[PDB]
Amino acid sequence: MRECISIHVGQAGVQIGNACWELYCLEHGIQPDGQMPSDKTIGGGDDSFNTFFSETGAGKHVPRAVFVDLEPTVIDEVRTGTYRQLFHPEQLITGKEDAANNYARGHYTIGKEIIDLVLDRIRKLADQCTGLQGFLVFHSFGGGTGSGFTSLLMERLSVDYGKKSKLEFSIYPAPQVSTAVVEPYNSILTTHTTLEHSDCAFMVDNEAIYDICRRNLDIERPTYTNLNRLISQIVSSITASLRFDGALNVDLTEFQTNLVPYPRIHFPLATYAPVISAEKAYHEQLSVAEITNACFEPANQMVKCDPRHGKYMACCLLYRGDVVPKDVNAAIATIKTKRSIQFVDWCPTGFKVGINYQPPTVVPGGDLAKVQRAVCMLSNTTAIAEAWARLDHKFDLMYAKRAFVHWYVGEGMEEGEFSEAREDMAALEKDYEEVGVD
Amino acid sequence: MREIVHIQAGQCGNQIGAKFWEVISDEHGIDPTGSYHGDSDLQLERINVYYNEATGNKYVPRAILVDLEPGTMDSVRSGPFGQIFRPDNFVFGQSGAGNNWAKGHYTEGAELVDSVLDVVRKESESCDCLQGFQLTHSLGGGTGSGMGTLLISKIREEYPDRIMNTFSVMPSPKVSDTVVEPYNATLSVHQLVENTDETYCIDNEALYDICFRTLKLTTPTYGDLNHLVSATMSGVTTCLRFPGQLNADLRKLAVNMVPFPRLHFFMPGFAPLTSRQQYRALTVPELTQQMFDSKNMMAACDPRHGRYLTVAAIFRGRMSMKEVDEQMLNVQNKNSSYFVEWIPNNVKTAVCDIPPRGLKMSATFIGNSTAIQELFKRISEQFTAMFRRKAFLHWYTGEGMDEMEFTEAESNMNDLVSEYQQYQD
Amino acid sequence: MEVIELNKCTSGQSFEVILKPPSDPSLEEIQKKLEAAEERRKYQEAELLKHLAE
Amino acid sequence: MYTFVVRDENSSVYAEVSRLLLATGQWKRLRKDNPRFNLMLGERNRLPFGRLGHEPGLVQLVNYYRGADKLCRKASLVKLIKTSPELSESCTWFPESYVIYPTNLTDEREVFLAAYNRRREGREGNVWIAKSSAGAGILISSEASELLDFIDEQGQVHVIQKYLEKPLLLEPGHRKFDIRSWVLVDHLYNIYLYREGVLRTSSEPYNSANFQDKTCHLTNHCIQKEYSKNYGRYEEGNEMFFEEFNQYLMDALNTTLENSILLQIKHIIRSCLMCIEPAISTKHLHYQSFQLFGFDFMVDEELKVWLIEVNGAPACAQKLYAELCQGIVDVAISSVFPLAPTSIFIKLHHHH
Ligand SMILES: Nc1nc2c(ncn2[C@@H]2O[C@H](COP(=O)(O)OP(=O)(O)OP(=O)(O)O)[C@@H](O)[C@H]2O)c(=O)[nH]1
Ligand SMILES: Nc1ncnc2c1ncn2[C@@H]1O[C@H](COP(=O)(O)OP(=O)(O)CP(=O)(O)O)[C@@H](O)[C@H]1O
Ligand SMILES: Nc1nc2c(ncn2[C@@H]2O[C@H](COP(=O)(O)OP(=O)(O)O)[C@@H](O)[C@H]2O)c(=O)[nH]1
Ligand SMILES: CCOC(=O)c1cn[nH]c1
Ligand SMILES: [Ca+2]
Ligand SMILES: [Ca+2]
Ligand SMILES: [Ca+2]
Ligand SMILES: [Mg+2]
Ligand SMILES: [Mg+2]
Ligand SMILES: [Mg+2]
Repeated sequence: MRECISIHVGQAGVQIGNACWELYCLEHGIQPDGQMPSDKTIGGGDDSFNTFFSETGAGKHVPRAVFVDLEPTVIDEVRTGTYRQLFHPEQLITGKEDAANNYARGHYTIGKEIIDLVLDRIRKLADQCTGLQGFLVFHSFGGGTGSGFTSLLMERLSVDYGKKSKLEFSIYPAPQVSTAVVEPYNSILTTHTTLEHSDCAFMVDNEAIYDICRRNLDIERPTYTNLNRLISQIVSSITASLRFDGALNVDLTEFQTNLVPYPRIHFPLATYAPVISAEKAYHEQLSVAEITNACFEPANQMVKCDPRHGKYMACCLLYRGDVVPKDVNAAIATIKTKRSIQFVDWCPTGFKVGINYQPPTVVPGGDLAKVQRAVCMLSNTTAIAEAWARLDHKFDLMYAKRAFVHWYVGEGMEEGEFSEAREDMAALEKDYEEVGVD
Repeated sequence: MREIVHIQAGQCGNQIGAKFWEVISDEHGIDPTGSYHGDSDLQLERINVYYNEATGNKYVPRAILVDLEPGTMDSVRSGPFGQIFRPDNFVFGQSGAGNNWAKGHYTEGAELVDSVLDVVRKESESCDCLQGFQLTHSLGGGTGSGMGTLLISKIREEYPDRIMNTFSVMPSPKVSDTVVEPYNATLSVHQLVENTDETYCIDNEALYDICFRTLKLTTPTYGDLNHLVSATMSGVTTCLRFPGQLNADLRKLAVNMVPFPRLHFFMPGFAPLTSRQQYRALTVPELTQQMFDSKNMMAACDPRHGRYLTVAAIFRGRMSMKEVDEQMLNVQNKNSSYFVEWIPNNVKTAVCDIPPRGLKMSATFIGNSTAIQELFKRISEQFTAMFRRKAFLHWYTGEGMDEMEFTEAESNMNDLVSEYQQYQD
Repeated sequence: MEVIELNKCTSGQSFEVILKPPSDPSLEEIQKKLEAAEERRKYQEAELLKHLAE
Repeated sequence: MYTFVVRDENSSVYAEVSRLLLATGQWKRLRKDNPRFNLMLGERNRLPFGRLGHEPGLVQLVNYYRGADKLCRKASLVKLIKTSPELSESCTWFPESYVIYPTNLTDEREVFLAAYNRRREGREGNVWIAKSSAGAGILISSEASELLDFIDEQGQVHVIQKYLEKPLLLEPGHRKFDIRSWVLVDHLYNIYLYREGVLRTSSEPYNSANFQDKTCHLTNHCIQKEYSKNYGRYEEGNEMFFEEFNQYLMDALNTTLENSILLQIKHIIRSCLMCIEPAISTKHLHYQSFQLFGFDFMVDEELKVWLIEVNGAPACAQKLYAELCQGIVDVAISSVFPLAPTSIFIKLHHHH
């Protein structure tokens, strides 16, 4: 058994992390006080769930997580919420004033002063791991902390844990849930300095989570709790293989092997289904074929784009609940003859399938209805480049006028780092086109 | 605990600041004695932003009252909420500033400034984490104008990395006290261009026209004009004083509202503006149409003459937030010729459930518009109308100033106008 | 349409289907970036205090 | 108040749609770089589809189907008909074609010569026509050596297809022609056919013993008005509209345009568009698409209709701009953005 340490950076990372560990506890049968009745080994054990939880002599199951924010208002909810008893004070790190949505401020000005404190707290969790696999880093693109400080933490983790894999769950900026005009700057700055330090990253576009909440959950104006509860279902479906018995994606290294044949193109597209409103009296349970056929509808994707006009480099089907291989291949066949699944000629045209019989867990009183089977598809398509294009375009509109640039220079960044980061994204976009277009 | 230190200087400064504390104190349940008596915990959630907590659960505003003559602050001290202020925070002289910027900035004011910074330093030292400062004052007088800008210069020297915002009443010949107000306004505007992060421009003529034309007040008084400012000041600080999905401090707001360091002069606005047909319920469309209407804006500048760099809108009251988004997106996508297309999503909206006292729902408007240049053009024209003949200059040269400094202030603002003009094309 | 590498356990199973065959900066360097930007902040702040002293 | 933008100033069609849009007093044209728009009259090449449907509150509509190039490219269409089962390689209404890459660059060189040698041995008509999309550059010849050598001299992909040696010739004149049908496809993927079609006729007598002079073989409106010496003799502008051509077929062939030619045209339009619907349908997409198409057909002496090519940015007959452009605003734009008949189209119902 090898351990995985999760790091939650900034408001988005921390609130999402809160939603994930709440779910993990309901999935592993852990109570808010950290006790786990089914765990027959008291204060020890190398079970699958032990990759995310350590154990105290008193039978408490403590998450292998760190929470870092440059202001205490978001992490204070963790210290007093339902699952306060799970973490100890060292795990929750808070500053006194944030980055003001200023990448340069979180990476340079403030980050330089607190980077050694975070690494120390992380080293503590590392020293409790007999064989650490790597890290899972949750953060936002637009936040000054999520963008500026995350990229610094990544650079240092690459130095202090060279042979360790690093994955990301990154929140793509969407206007419907933000009042930040400079988030394009931050997103492109942080992708530039993090690109060579991340082995695999799952971008979630708030615009996608927003529409899925209104369309399927019938929520007129979703909150962050609505958005995060849904996001934690996708994250849970993506991390399950590491926390349960299985043979597919059993360690962080397998995410790069199964989903990233080219290093810089390490942004798989996530698609989840079904998402059913709990307020519905009762729903007609979807079949293996239907929910699998939904994996190719643009609506239930974590990033709005048209995979029909891209090339697949890999594809992973993670089912949860009442699913058997017979049904999977039956639905797959039906979809190959009805859809547009164009693969890159230098990659096999296949699908890796993972099934976990325990259906998705639903937070009591949440928004998602209990379903008997659901699936999360991970596919590395050139189509996700559309998201880089949109973002890179907004960047160009403001940088042409040098708008808001003085705020970053004022914090010690050089103007050249803007264009240096932009030229990298131009390179990233050219890569997708060389692999996707003919 | 992100505290703000408030400073009000001069006659206009203190009478507007006074009403501001009267308004928010009512919103936070604080009575004239400093004791809380509201009925919601939201009133205390962010109470420490503007108030200190003393013994006996007393709440004392974090405000410093400054003036070069005793008269005005004697009124505040004896006003409605006069007792709520900290006695040690009254710093004032006896000579007065005679509506002379030079007296407030260089002579009279220079004699009193150190003692003011001693109170500021004292309030800051008691701050867990100081967000920044806010100053209320006019630009046409002597104390709030000359000494006010001298204070900002000295506050920036001692707190270089804190935010400095101001509510600055711009002079207008229609509502005028002295002919030298253009001189004083021109001198202060250059100080603000350098040493403030956000400046809310309030034009005394816009306030007058609103009371006369919209509010139906035959004869407006300075008190009437100050009701508008109090309500507006309450509106724009709602993001800071109450909870919500906002979570924005002064620096976070400046970062998203100011795309260029020198172009940080905003036009505020409020709605409704109803005459006494005052109990009529107002719909979200009406709130939105009025909030963007020029007649509801207090800078006396027509936004249809320039372009919005950034726009913030705050909605207060229990209303259809979905209906709010629909209407805002209707104003933008119906007049996208007035928003610069090189700042994506430069119109941000925020909602708050606690409405102002005596209103089911209100809307406050904060716009960074290149139309504000017309304000500086008026001031510059009046300045040159006199300075070309050196009229009334002896009041200033007698305080140690030189003509060269007037010429520079002139050039400085004509440059500020040129900068606003290049970003309009 | 072939299924390869089928693993079965009590909590689930996993397999692989094939439809068609195919056709860093050291720690020292990070300190220099952080400090370099801290020096540019110090310089900028110096020119401000030099401005305010004038 | 609806807002649109214009990004193809050379579009004679949508130049009239933009003109009519403003005429309604309810549509407002913005700068060609303002993202806050409802409708986009986008550019032909490299239209940034990926930036559509992301502005909060805006329902956006564009006048091009992303992926329709598979149908409007010479080589793409050939590959689409041969590899797509819906059309199969035995599609009876498309001339036997081959994709031939210049040797200075899969390719169907050997497969083309296989059928060629078979025809040369069987005494049959073995006249082919080489062409490409980068042309105004067309060569008609009966020797395979001349066809292949012409493509090698170029540098772009070409297609060799069977030249129709038995075309239906109008009389008097003994002249070749082609039929242009306009087909509009709205966001719901309904297939509407413009009732008005145009026959772009050759003002020169067809001659089968000389393919060097490409004036009686190429019915292009620019070749007849440039290299033809009888331009404008029989019909104004070498253009015969459906009303006349229908009366000719009755007096001459004792048949109607509907029965002899139009049923096949409607069948071909349906087959082509239905084939690619799963690939380009904007049904569940974040934005909406519609597009005008120009189908070029040939008719032989057996009254059998053949598909020449499909135009993605087609022009229009000068006498039909008003009626058609207005039709684009009724079913394609106002259907998604209503305003405060007897349709000029023919809905070709199908299964989605
Ligand atoms: N999906 C989701 N997005 C969030 C959440 N919280 C914030 N965001 C997004 O994050 C972006 C803003 O960045 P933040 O995470 O709030 O900033 P930060 O990391 O705390 O850094 P600071 O600027 O110092 O506050 C916006 O685009 C928000 O929409 C959340 O809980 N869920
Ligand atoms: N296989 C074939 N048999 C008979 N005629 C043919 C032919 N291929 C092309 N033509 C002639 O060429 C003309 C169409 O040429 P084509 O469409 O390939 O070039 P083009 O696309 O540049 C002209 P347009 O797009 O305006 O129709 C028709 O009028 C037709 O008479
Ligand atoms: N809105 C408003 N403006 C005022 C008030 N008092 C003075 N002014 C304006 O402020 C300018 C005079 O400045 P003042 O504050 O009296 O000078 P100071 O006390 O020396 O700083 C003139 O333009 C007046 O119109 C007031 O109570 N309300
Ligand atoms: C707004 C009220 O103003 C006055 O009373 C005034 C202004 N000048 N003189 C008197
Ligand atoms: Ca155990
Ligand atoms: Ca590495
Ligand atoms: Ca003295
Ligand atoms: Mg934050
Ligand atoms: Mg006065
Ligand atoms: Mg063509």
